[PDB]
Amino acid sequence: PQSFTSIARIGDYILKSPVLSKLCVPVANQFINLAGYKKLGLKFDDLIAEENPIMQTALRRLPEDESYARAYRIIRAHQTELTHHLLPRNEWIKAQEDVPYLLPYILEAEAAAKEKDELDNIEVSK
Amino acid sequence: SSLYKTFFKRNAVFVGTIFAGAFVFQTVFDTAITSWYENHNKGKLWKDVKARIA
Amino acid sequence: GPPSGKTYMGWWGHMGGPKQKGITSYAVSPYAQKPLQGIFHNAVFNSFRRFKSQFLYVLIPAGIYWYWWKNGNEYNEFLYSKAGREELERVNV
Amino acid sequence: GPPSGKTYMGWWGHMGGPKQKGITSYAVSPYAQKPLQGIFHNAVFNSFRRFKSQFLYVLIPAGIYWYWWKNGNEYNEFLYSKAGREELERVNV
Amino acid sequence: MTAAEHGLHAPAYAWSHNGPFETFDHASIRRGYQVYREVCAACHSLDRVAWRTLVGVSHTNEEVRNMAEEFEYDDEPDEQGNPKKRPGKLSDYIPGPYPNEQAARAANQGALPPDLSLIVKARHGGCDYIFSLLTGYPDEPPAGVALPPGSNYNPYFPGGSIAMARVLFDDMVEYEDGTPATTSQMAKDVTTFLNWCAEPEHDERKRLGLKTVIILSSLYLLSIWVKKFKWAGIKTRKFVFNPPKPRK
Amino acid sequence: MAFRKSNVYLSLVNSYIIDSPQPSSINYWWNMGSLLGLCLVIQIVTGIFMAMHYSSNIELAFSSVEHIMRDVHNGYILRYLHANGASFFFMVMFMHMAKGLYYGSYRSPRVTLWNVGVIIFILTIATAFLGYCCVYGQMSHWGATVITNLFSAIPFVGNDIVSWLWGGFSVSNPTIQRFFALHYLVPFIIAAMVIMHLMALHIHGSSNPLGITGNLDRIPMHSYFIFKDLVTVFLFMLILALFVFYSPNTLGHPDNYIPGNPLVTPASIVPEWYLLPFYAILRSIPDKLLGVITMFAAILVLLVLPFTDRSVVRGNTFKVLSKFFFFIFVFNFVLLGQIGACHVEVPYVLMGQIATFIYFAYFLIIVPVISTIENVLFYIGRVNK
Amino acid sequence: MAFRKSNVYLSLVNSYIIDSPQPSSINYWWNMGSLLGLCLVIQIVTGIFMAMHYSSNIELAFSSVEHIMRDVHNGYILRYLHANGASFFFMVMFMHMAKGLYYGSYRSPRVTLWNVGVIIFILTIATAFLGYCCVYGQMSHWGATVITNLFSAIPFVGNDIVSWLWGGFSVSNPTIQRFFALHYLVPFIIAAMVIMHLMALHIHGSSNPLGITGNLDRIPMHSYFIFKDLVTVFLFMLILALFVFYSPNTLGHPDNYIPGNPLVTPASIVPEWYLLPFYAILRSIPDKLLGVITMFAAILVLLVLPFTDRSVVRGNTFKVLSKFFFFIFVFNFVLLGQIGACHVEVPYVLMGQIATFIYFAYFLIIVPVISTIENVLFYIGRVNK
Ligand SMILES: CCCCCCCCCCC(=O)OC[C@H](COP(=O)(O)OC[C@H](O)COP(=O)(O)OC[C@@H](COC(=O)CC)OC(=O)CCC)OC(=O)CCCCCCCC
Ligand SMILES: CCCCCCCCCCCCCCCCCC(=O)OC[C@H](COP(=O)(O)OCCN)OC(=O)CCCCCCCCCCCCC
Ligand code: HEM
Ligand code: HEM
Ligand code: HEM
Ligand code: HEM
Ligand code: HEM
Ligand SMILES: COc1c(O)c(C)c(C/C=C(\C)CC/C=C(\C)CC/C=C(/C)CC/C=C(\C)CC/C=C(\C)CCC=C(C)C)c(O)c1OC
Ligand SMILES: COc1c(O)c(C)c(C/C=C(\C)CC/C=C(\C)CC/C=C(\C)CC/C=C(\C)CC/C=C(/C)CCC=C(C)C)c(O)c1OC
Ligand SMILES: CCCCCCCCCCCCCCC(=O)O[C@H](COC(=O)CCCCCCCCCCCC)COP(=O)(O)O
Ligand SMILES: CCCCCCCCCCCCCCCCCC(=O)O[C@H](COC(=O)CCCCCC)COP(=O)(O)OCCN
Ligand SMILES: CCCCCCCCCCCCCCCCCC(=O)O[C@H](COC(=O)CCCCCC)COP(=O)(O)OCCN
Ligand SMILES: CCCCCCCCCCCCCC(=O)O[C@H](COC(=O)CCCCCCCCCCC)COP(=O)(O)O
Repeated sequence: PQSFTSIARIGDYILKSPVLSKLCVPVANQFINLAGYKKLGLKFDDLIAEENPIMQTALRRLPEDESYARAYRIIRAHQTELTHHLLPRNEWIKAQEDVPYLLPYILEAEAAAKEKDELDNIEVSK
Repeated sequence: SSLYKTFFKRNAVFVGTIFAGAFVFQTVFDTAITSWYENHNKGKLWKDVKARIA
Repeated sequence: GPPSGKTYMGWWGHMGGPKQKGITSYAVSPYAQKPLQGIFHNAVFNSFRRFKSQFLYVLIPAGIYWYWWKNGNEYNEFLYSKAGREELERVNV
Repeated sequence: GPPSGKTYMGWWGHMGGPKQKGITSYAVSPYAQKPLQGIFHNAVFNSFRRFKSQFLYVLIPAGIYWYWWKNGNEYNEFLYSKAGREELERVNV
Repeated sequence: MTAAEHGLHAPAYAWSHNGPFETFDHASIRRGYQVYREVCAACHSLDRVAWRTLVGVSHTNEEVRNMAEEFEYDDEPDEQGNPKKRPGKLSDYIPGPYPNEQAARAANQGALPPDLSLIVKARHGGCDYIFSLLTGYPDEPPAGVALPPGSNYNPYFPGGSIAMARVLFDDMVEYEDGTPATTSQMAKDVTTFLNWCAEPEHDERKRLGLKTVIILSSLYLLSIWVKKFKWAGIKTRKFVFNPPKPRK
Repeated sequence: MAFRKSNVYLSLVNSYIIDSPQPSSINYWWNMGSLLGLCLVIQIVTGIFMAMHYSSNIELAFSSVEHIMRDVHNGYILRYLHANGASFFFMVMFMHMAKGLYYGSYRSPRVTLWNVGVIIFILTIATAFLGYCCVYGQMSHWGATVITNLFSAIPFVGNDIVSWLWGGFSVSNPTIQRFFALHYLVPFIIAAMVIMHLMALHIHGSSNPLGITGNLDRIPMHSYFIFKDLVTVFLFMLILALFVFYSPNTLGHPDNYIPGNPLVTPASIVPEWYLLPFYAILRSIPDKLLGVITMFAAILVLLVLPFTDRSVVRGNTFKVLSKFFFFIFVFNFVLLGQIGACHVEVPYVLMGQIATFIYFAYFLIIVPVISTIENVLFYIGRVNK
Repeated sequence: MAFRKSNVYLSLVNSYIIDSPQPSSINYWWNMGSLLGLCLVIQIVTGIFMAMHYSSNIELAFSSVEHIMRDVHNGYILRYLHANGASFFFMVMFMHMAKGLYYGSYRSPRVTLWNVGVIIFILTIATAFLGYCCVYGQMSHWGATVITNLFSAIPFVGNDIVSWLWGGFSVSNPTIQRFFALHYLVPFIIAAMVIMHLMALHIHGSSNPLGITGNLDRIPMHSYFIFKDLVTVFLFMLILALFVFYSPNTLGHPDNYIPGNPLVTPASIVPEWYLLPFYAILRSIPDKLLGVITMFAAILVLLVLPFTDRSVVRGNTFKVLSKFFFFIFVFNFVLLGQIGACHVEVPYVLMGQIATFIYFAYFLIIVPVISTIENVLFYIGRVNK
């Protein structure tokens, strides 16, 4: 309920600022490995809750080859959590494979439903 | 062994051993826990105080 | 019967997850493996690993609040003494 | 939800009757016709035709039993009279 | 609240019925009814204890049929409707010493003495307080404390001022079995007896608990095993993923 | 097909306790749902067998509870199972709404599950208060006075609801007689609201502690979570069996064995422990009208939680900052229970006002700010630009 | 889709009372199910508001029914709406078990619906009896003495069951005080067996008075049978209001206003008027052990009715002989409700033995014989050979 168009507006203002990118990006990746979702073998866009129609849409537009890997890292995390273990250190998602692979499919299916609500609510002048 | 064929094979005789094994567990475990509880408290019960009234 | 709305869980066969392919799962019968094979080395070595991660979130929220409680429950017994009645008559007044 | 058994009633659309074809069903709105259009001549002439059919199925089961109850309740009151104590001594014992 | 208005903390004595496997001392209840009758039956009712519960706990069957026939209860009236009395039986309760509440207040300078059926469960401390109340009376109260006329001091009562005077003095009763009746020996014996009167199940509540904790913790180690048995096919599942042919 | 799916009644048993697809990775915190179902039956089966000996008049209320504990065979078992099995109702239920806060089980599509949760939580606070008032001890009489005198602060309709609840002018024989016939009833409203609570759960299934979809790896309920729920049934029946047989009057109050006397106030007039953190909220507002509202808005602030959780991932499992501030709240609910059992003295009158603000700024300030800083830190930690 | 279909709760309301396709030919006998749902809420709501004033001891039972009728505002309304409404429960239900016995609603595929009927009928007999013994009148003490002494006929387990059932050695304070907490409860078991009775109906739908398939012409429930039920709701409310305000003690016995005295027996102990047929079956057998069985067999002989009806046509609508012999059974059932009121006198013992043979030879002898003759006459009337 945050709407990724919004956090990409606050995020890309932080990345472009040279003062804030020196300051709070080292806090950002320290927050990531402390969160510990890589240790179960998950990229971050596996975690985004998939029960709203703006994100259930962007899971159909995903290609077939990435929607088979994503259906494996979830079952590899359901299996690792019910043994109450962690994945071994040669199976953790590294810092470079953690890519926003579902961000462009969300941002194009979120800004195409913001546009639908700016078209049921137009007050056209005479 | 052949313990499986006589006891655990037919469920009609498996659960008939649970009930015949609980009928012995009721009578024995209750007597074994009463005869310990009074023996641990020897000298405080009324059956001993009635013996001091001589 | 009557229909119902869309859900996010179906039943066995049409559960409604994504189509999966090329993921194969092996499992052995539990009559053929020893249950509780690893009670030791998990109650000792794995239970420390779980306790090392999630204890610093259950000690500092209980170290902030228990130091706060013990610094007031000790303050309450000061002003209700013979030594702190002159501080009591200005706080309630 | 799980699939259930085979029942003899469905819902709107797949009710499970026989396939019907060539049955036209004209009907007028109730706002355009008069209710209570025939409340008289149905309370007199129709309600006599219903009574004419189903009354020998109610009266003869109540003309066998009410005659049976009354012919015992007046024999019970004969035995407990002054005139029927010489008969009560031979049937109560 | 001030420590004076809270009462002194009654300490932790070593009672013979503490612990989980111990029962009451039934020679300390039989010596603890005698201190109830000869000392505090003057001004304390015991209105929830029937005479039949003393049978087999601390007195025999003939010792209670000769203790209930000392008092007198209301029989059903005679064939002219006059009220009449009868000697007591085993199905009656222990009679209080005052007929109503106002007779109780008039005899003890306004203060109604509480009924001692549940007095150990209804006080903060249990029997550690009822014992230490009775032996907690100083010879003279501390300096500066102004007692009202007709109120005794002991610190273990909440407030400091109590209405009961110091009642247990040495050798005021003579026990049947030849026990030295001191102030601490008598105060231990009623406090066991008043503990019995509020908890007549304490012998059998603690031995039904021995049956239950033994069963319901050997039903818990067994149910851990059958969980680990039935979940062995899931906790050792193995997934391998080789990605399919991308031409499809 | 199978008979367990073809019968009209067994298809409800099959789809709920036998073939219900549960996610495979749910831990032991999901056993609190089956514990509350067991702990509701204990409060009903030992309620009927205890209401066959209970006379509800005000002169025979407290004397019939002692008739249960002294005269009825195994009456000490039946009452102590009922007084300690009701404290264990509110300890499993407090660990069931804390699993819900932690693992994000209030978010969509399960908002209609959270809302029937707060309705069942209200009808159980109501039932444990009516049943406490049926014993008519000195904490049970004087507890009914202070609670039902709060409704005399409703503007212009105040004194006519209070004098309608009491059935008179104070807590009397019309009150205890109606607080028993009401208290007998409401567990047959809870037992019909739990059926309205399993229905809202069954359309979307249980969540799971990762906050990702569980539609991929499901396992059935029968022979997998039957025997996992049987581990904590036999543990709940073990920590109950220490608090019934070996230490039964530890959770209760000692003053409740003094009979109900309306002419003497006790020293500290305090309801039973679980209603304590809703008593340091009521007592911290220095006003009578707002103190009733703030106590009633301490349960209805649980409804703004689906709309104030701004996190885009579900649950606190993979979050650092919103996992610390959860336990700040949980050890604030405990402190708020302790301020409710201390006297109205300095500095507890200030502790109870800060620790009420933290109860009402978790749901309205701390959650919708920390779960926004986390959504930005997940984004800018990976997206290099 | 519509919100009445898309919600988890409202689709249970939608599929049962709004969109449920009822056959478009059902007459006014199909309203007795909707009346019993209303007549159950009347007993339950006028049970809660009456049990806030009722003390259940043997000393304060009859004195606190009169406290309701004299001291409570509109208390005479509650006690009379609920003592007469319970006698209107059994008159609507006897017309509900006789619609289904006439129109063939017991036959397959509705044997599951019929068996939950006999289970609801047994709990309703047991509910209305257990509340009758709560007034502690003279007919209710000696009603409970005569009924619960029938279980002293079971061999070697007789006296231990009765002395467990009385809770003592005779009908005393623990019997009346447990006949209230039971009688409070069993309505909530009837209110759950009714939900288990609509589920058995909803899978195959209602029948129709012709006995043919009703899948062709179906009209909804909303605004058609909602407003066909509001006719008979407002009529049942009218005939109840005559029997509550204008003649309230017509149905009950006059001896129930004597306070119950175990030392003086009344002239003739009878139950309330609806248990009077089964009391005449119990009294007909000159043996005590067979009487308890046959009075219980007379409710369980309704279960052999789906297997003894040998007709290929559903219901008695188009049958000459099986419509005549049905009304002999109904007016035999009224006669058994009359021999139950007379004393044990000549000739009401030869009548009560013959008119209990016709109760049992209807299901076992008459219905299989006259429905085989009603199938050869349907056949050889049309086939020409
Ligand atoms: C006072 C009133 C209470 C009334 C309610 C009675 C029931 C209380 C239950 C509390 C609870 O549910 O906590 C569960 C907690 C988290 O579970 P998890 O899935 O994250 O851990 C996986 C485990 O290895 C499964 O291991 P596994 O399933 O293979 O073995 C069974 C396990 C069962 O243990 C329990 O049920 C909890 C005691 O056997 C044992 O290891 C016991 C050996 C003596 O279990 C844990 O392992 C503890 C982790 C820290 C939590 C601290 C709890 C403090 C409140
Ligand atoms: C009206 C509103 C009601 C609100 C309720 C108020 C709070 C009631 C108190 C209930 C206590 C419940 C504690 C929270 C339980 C749910 C949270 C939980 O399950 O803990 C799990 C947590 C970490 O587990 P993970 O799920 O993150 O593991 C995945 C690893 N990759 O594991 C941990 O971090 C440790 C868990 C330790 C639990 C500590 C409980 C403290 C109990 C209070 C003690 C009071 C006396 C001091
Ligand atoms: C073995 C002897 C006795 C025992 C165990 C005993 C027990 C008790 C107890 C437990 C209390 C309650 C104190 C409290 O509420 O904190 C009490 C109070 C009282 N007792 Fe005693 N009692 C004894 C002897 C007596 C006697 C002989 C009298 C005669 C006058 C007496 C008069 C009172 C009164 C008036 C109170 C009420 C005091 C108050 O409420 O302030 N007691 N007693
Ligand atoms: C969710 C359900 C219930 C809860 C949480 C609950 C809780 C309580 C509590 C806390 C008490 C006070 C016990 C004490 O302090 O002495 C009590 C008393 C009582 N309850 Fe319940 N109760 C529940 C259901 C029932 C039911 C269904 C009955 C059915 C008759 C019942 C009958 C009683 C009776 C008769 C008492 C007074 C006797 C006693 O206190 O032991 N309760 N209840
Ligand atoms: C009588 C009280 C209750 C009963 C019998 C009950 C029953 C259940 C059961 C059986 C489950 C499924 C097991 C599980 O998911 O843990 C469940 C889940 C749940 N309950 Fe309760 N519940 C009760 C009270 C509550 C309350 C008071 C709340 C919240 C205020 C609540 C909120 C939830 C939620 C959110 C879930 C879903 C958790 C998830 O699936 O992730 N329940 N309930
Ligand atoms: C199917 C539902 C019910 C039926 C058939 C039923 C029937 C009866 C009957 C026949 C009586 C005796 C009336 C008399 O002779 O004066 C009675 C009395 C009574 N019933 Fe019910 N009842 C039902 C439900 C309830 C419920 C749900 C409650 C309580 C919550 C209740 C509480 C009482 C009470 C308190 C009496 C008091 C005695 C009196 O004033 O009549 N009943 N009931
Ligand atoms: C509290 C008592 C009862 C309630 C609330 C109840 C409820 C209902 C309702 C609402 C219907 C649908 C309306 C109708 O078909 O008339 C129905 C149908 C039926 N009921 Fe009941 N019922 C009760 C007792 C009984 C009993 C005692 C029997 C039989 C022994 C019974 C047998 C049937 C049958 C056979 C039907 C289906 C008739 C048909 O639709 O063809 N019910 N019930
Ligand atoms: C097949 O189509 C149908 C059909 O689907 C249905 C539902 C019905 C209707 C039948 C029913 C509704 C029967 C169901 C009956 C119940 C479920 C009984 C439940 C009744 C109750 C009254 C529940 C109990 C709840 C209370 C008593 C709460 C009231 C609160 C009280 C008394 C306390 C008041 C205290 C204060 C402080 C206000 C039909 O008649 C019908 O055929 C047309
Ligand atoms: C989602 O998957 C599920 C799930 O589907 C379910 C159902 C449960 C289990 C939850 C429950 C069972 C809660 C529901 C609770 C109820 C419906 C309460 C029911 C209890 C009653 C209605 C009261 C019981 C009353 C009786 C049995 C009447 C008999 C009692 C007495 C005293 C009669 C005495 C008389 C004589 C003559 C002896 C889960 O835990 C669960 O997660 C695994
Ligand atoms: C719950 C136990 C069973 C009770 C049996 C009652 C069955 C009949 C229920 C009648 C409800 C009528 C609502 C229909 C409706 O709203 O249609 C509404 C409008 O109907 C009306 O305006 C009717 C006027 C109000 C009638 C008031 C009746 C109250 C009497 C209550 C007696 C029963 C408790 C929609 O009708 P439409 O779709 O044709 O436009
Ligand atoms: C708290 C209840 C609230 C509502 C929830 C409903 C959940 C109910 C769960 C009950 C589980 C136990 C029910 C088992 C019954 C299965 C037997 C059965 O259905 O066979 C039924 C017959 O049922 C009966 O005769 C009596 C049922 C009374 C049940 C009283 C408890 C026949 O089954 P069948 O579908 O094959 O019918 C063939 C038609 N000739
Ligand atoms: C034994 C079972 C007893 C009978 C239980 C089944 C029959 C119950 C009938 C209940 C009818 C009244 C319920 C109407 C409420 C519908 C509103 C609704 O569902 O909205 C729910 C939210 O519900 C709640 O918050 C509280 C509901 C508690 C109900 C307490 C009575 C939202 O519904 P939804 O998820 O479809 O939202 C779509 C977004 N536009
Ligand atoms: C029906 C709700 C009852 C739930 C009880 C759960 C609370 C645990 C404490 C129980 C103590 C009461 C029993 C007792 O005192 O026995 C005591 C023995 O302890 C036990 O056996 C406890 C075993 C519990 C097994 C749980 C299975 C429940 C199946 C229910 C099927 C209807 C005394 O037994 P005794 O009178 O000496 O024969």
